[PDB]
Amino acid sequence: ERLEKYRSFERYRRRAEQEARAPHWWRTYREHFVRTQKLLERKHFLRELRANVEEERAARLRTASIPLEAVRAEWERTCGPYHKQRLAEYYGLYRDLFHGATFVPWVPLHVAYAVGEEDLIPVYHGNEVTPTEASRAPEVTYLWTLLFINLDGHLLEPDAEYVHWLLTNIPSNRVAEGQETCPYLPPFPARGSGFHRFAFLLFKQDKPINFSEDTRPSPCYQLAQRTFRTFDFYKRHQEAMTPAGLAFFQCRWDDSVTHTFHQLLDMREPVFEFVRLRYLDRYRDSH
Amino acid sequence: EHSPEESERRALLLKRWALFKQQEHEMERDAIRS
Amino acid sequence: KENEAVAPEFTNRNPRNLELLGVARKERGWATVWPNREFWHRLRVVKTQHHVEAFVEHLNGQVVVSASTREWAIKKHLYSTRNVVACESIGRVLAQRCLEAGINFMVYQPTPWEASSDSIKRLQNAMTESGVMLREPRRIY
RNA sequence: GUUAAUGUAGCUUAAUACAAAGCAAAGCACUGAAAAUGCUUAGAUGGAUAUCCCAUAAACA
Repeated sequence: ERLEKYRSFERYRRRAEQEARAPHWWRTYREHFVRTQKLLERKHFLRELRANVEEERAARLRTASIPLEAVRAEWERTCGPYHKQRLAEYYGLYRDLFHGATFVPWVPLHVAYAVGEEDLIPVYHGNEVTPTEASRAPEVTYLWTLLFINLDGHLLEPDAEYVHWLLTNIPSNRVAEGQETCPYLPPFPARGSGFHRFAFLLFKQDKPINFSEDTRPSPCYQLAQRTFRTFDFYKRHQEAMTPAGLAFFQCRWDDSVTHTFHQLLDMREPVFEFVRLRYLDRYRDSH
Repeated sequence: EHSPEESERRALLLKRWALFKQQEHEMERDAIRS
Repeated sequence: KENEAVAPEFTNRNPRNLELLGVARKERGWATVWPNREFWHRLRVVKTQHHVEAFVEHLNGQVVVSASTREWAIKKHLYSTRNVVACESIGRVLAQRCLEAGINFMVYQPTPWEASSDSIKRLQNAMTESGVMLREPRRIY
C-alpha cells in the first residue's frame, strides 16, 4: 500500500513518456536519437449557462450540440495567433525563411484560391492544394508588403527559392493597389519530390519604401531571375519589416504542372526520385 | 410503479439531493477538521 | 532552349515531404515495450476532473493539433466541460482543428476501459464523420 | 489596542498569459467488500498593491 499505484495504465505511460522526455543518467531513446475584468464578465455568462435548465436537460438526454462556426471565430480571436506560429515552426518555415528567427503572428492572415467565381479554395496552414487548383493568383484577406514563396520548389539550388508574386506598399487591406513587382506564376513543383510547402508572408511596413531592386519584369518567365533569398532580402528591409501574418499549403505534382513547365516556363519537366584449377582454386571456395 | 414522467421529475431532484449531500459532506468534513 | 536545363537532383526541404509521401521512417524500435510506435501522429485524449482535452502529437513529441474544452470559444457554447457530448464536441472541435492544421491521418490507441467508454466511442464517431482517420497510412519501403 | 496569526474551492506559489488550472472529493449504474469501470454532480480570488489591510482567531489583553 505504501508504493503508489496509478489506477490506469496510460497514466504510467504518460508519466513514463514525460519521464523519458527529461534526460536521465540511465540510457533512454531520446539521448541517442535526440483582461481580468473581461474574465469576470465571462464567468457571469458561464454561471447563467449552467443555471439554464434547458442545457442541463439536453446533457442528461445526451442530445446537446455545439455550433462549430461560432467556436471557430472565437478561437481565432483569443488564442488563434499562437497556434498559427506552431504550425509554421513545425513545418520549418521560420528556419528556411528567416534562418531560425521566430515571430509570433499577430495579423490573422487568410488566403484562398478563387475557383472561377463561384467558390474560392481555402489555403489553410499546412493545407493541400493541387497545382491545377493554383493556376490563378489567390485572394488574401486580413502600409504592408505581401510576398509569395516556394520554399522547396527550387529545382537547382537548395537555399534558393522562387517568388510567385510580390506586392509592395500595400495600403491597409486592399491589395489591388500594391505594386506588382513580380508577376504571378502558377506553381511548378517537380515530379517525384512529393509535397512542396509554399509560405505567404505579411510584413508590417513602418514607412512606404520603393523596392526598385525587387521589381521584376512583367511578365517574367525566367527562373534565373526568379531565384532569391528571403533572409538577405528580409535583412535588407528588416528595419521596416516585421512579419505578422502567415499562410502556407502543400502541393503535389499534377497535370497542370506539365503545362506550367512547358507553356510559359518553356522548359523540360523536372523528374526526380529518391534512391534507397590451380589459379582459380585460390579464387573459388575449393582449395 | 413510477411513471416515466415521475422518473424524469425524480431524476432532476435526485441530482439536487446528491448535490445537497455533497455540499453537506464538504462542510461536514471541514467541520470535523475544525 | 536554355530554360530546358534541369538539375540532376532535387533539393526538397519540407519536413513532411517524406511523411506525406509515405516514405518517411516510422519508429520500428521499442520491441520490448507496448504499444507499437509505427505511427507518425497519435491522438492523446486526457480527461481531467473538470475538463476533457484531446491532442494530436507527432513522433517528435510536438502537438500539432490541440483541442481543449478549457479554451474559451468551445466552453461558452458547451454546457458542461465533462460530459459525453463534450467528448463528441471536442472530437468535432479537434477534427475542425485537425481540419485547420491540414493533418488528415492519425493513429489512436484507446485503452480497454477508454475504448469501452461511450463518450470516447462517440468522439471517434465525431472524428470519422469529420473525415479524420484513426488509422495512418503504412510506411513505404 | 500591543504581538501575532490569515483571507484563489479539501490541497497547490496552477495562474495571472492563451484558462481563474491541476489534484482531492461527489450521485447513479455495475452486487462479495474494496478497487476498477460507465454515465453523471458542486464549486474560489471574503483582499489590495505594481506589506499593511478590514474581516476572522489566538498569546498579551
